[PDB]
Amino acid sequence: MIKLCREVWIEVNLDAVKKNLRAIRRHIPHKSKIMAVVKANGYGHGSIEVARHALEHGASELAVASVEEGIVLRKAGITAPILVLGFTSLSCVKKSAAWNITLSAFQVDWMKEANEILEKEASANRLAIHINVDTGMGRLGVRTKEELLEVVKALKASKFLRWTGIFTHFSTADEPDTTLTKLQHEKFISFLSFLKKQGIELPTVHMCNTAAAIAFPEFSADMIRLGIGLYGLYPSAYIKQLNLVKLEPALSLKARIAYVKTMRTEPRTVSYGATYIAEPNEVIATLPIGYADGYSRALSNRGFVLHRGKRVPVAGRVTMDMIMVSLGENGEGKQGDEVVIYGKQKGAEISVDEVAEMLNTINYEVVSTLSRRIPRFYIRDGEIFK
Amino acid sequence: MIKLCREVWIEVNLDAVKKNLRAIRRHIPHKSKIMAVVKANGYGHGSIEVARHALEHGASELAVASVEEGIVLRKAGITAPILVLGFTSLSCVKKSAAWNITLSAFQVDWMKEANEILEKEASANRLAIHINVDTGMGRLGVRTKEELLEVVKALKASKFLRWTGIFTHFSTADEPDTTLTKLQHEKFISFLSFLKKQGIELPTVHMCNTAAAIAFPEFSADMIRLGIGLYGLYPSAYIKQLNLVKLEPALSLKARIAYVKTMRTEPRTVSYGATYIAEPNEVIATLPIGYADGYSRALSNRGFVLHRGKRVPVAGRVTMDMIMVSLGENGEGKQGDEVVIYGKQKGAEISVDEVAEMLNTINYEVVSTLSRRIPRFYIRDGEIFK
Ligand SMILES: [Cl-]
Ligand SMILES: [Cl-]
Repeated sequence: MIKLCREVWIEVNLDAVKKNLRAIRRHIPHKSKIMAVVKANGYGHGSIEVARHALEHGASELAVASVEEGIVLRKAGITAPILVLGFTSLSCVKKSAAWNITLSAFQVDWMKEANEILEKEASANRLAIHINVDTGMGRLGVRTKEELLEVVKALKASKFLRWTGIFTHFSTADEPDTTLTKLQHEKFISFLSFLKKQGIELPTVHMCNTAAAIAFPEFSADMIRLGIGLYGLYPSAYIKQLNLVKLEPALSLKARIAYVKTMRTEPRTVSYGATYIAEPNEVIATLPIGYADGYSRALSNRGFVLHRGKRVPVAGRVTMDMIMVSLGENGEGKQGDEVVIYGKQKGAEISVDEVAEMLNTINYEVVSTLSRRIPRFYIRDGEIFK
Repeated sequence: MIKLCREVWIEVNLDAVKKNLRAIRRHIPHKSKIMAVVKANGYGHGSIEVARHALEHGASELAVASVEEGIVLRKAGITAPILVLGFTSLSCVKKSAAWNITLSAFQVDWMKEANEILEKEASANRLAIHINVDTGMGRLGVRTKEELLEVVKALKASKFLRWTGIFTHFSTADEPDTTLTKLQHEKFISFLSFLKKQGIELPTVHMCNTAAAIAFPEFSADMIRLGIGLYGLYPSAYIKQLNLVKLEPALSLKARIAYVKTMRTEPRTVSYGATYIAEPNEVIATLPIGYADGYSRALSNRGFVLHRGKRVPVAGRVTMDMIMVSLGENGEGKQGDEVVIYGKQKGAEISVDEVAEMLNTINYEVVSTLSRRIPRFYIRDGEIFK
């Protein structure tokens, strides 16, 4: 089946991914395209297999966080457009042009220098650019009518750059008060009809995320950027309760019990600090997962795992590579039983939203901090591979 | 200097690992050897280059968490003995013997079947084994003197195995109260005099971690296991106060500013949730690090970084790949300045132990969860190389 030295692993279900994409294609306008976002190692799911699969079932472009995340995808064989969403240093202009990665930019002075660099180095390829406008997120991008017009001018004079898009980003589209999201929208559509009254023609316009596409599908324009909804999770509990789109979660996490024993011999202290003392006939089972894997130390004396269809609790402090759980008085368990940490087993479930509520964070962070020393296995059409 | 597309990195100082080993060699009995623990990517510092340095300046053997972590070491040329501290499935018994890796064991059936596997293949390699004795931590190991003699007898009746050590683990050796450390020792020692009064010769014996080698060096026996002290960090505030040994921290985390602007136009909101609203002459700067890199979301509106030798605060919510900081009304700075996240700058310092207190955990978790998409650079004799 699954043969490992240290027995812990992840399963990603690609039949779920393809379903999530169908649901979204069917909600937004027929005219708009889809940009699959696979940065941070596919939100901790694996970037190569998910993008391969998303391009064959509805998406047409991809988005990452850095030039290095994009080069990984070109090396796997992918030929689609790749856009970089953060800031790229001028010292990577020649390399971005060589691998044909699309860059974000928003300053007059960055534009001219990236043009002279490619002018001296012979030429070869032209570097493609998307312009970022800041309408209220306050992170990256240009902020006035007058400033934007200067950038479009410096870009149109540049013979080695090529203009293929313009976008914005909503900071509160997952919240039930829609005031600030409509603010950003008017600011944006106004900036670009100013451009029009100058006789300037526009490329691809994108602005929606998962929450915007579900909640305001009339903002879809040319393209949307689908991220968290690709992996089967909702942006907020608010957006889930709307009940407009049904998604299925793709990831789960599993291990195998490594040792079982009865605590009838003194002393009966468990794990560091001796914060837990067992009873003479309690059964303690040891498991191969720790906080260096991403299972938070905050969960000691507090969390659950699923064994044989039931929740059993964590006993003592979490350690770097191992946790102990209590099977109770006279137990019932054997070396090699399968244990579910996130996901489903028989009747029961422990979901990623539940763990994130317990730790006062969001599902976004619970998945994308799963270590890479854990091996990932993919399910497609019922069968397993890697 | 450094040249990166996304501008964030780690520096590890090997001159400082060297001084740490010296300091520990001085304080323990000159008869005992040192085994260096590099499991979990070398507590987040990188396993390869730290192991090489250690083996060159005082260590004799290594410890890791699993057979996979040991194969990355042999692939870079390291020929020293390597012990696996966790449980290894019978699946990998033949693999362990080919790469010459040492495994822990404490069961009679596991020895029988491990010996069988290598018999049925002839096999010219004998697999080395260390026996784990549980005297008080109840994680793994054997518990009574009766059943440790069956395991000793079985291992001996095994022509394809080889005994090369016997060990235990102190569960509270970094606390003011010494009651339990005294007792585990008493038990472990009487299990050994029990054995010796049987005709049996004993191999290498070890029981000490960083904490117990500082406070109880009369426990050093044949060998110690140096883990956290190697990277320059104290197991507890109580062990540090005893002021018996001097340590120097080995790791820093830095980045470069990607954009800067004055918040003149409206709206002046910053980041997701609009939880921070700027002033019209306030300066706001953007950094390339986030919670998928390992910088906890819990530091939203609460953490600091060092710019030009001063503490600036995080502004608004932490996001997946970027943070935002405030420089004040008319603050000075430009695109490209250097900032320190963990470490020292001009006169100031933000220490790993301070960040750990903010989040109610320990320095072990902070360092060993820094992601692998962040590059590490090494400093030896005051200069650079990756
Ligand atoms: Cl942005
Ligand atoms: Cl142990």
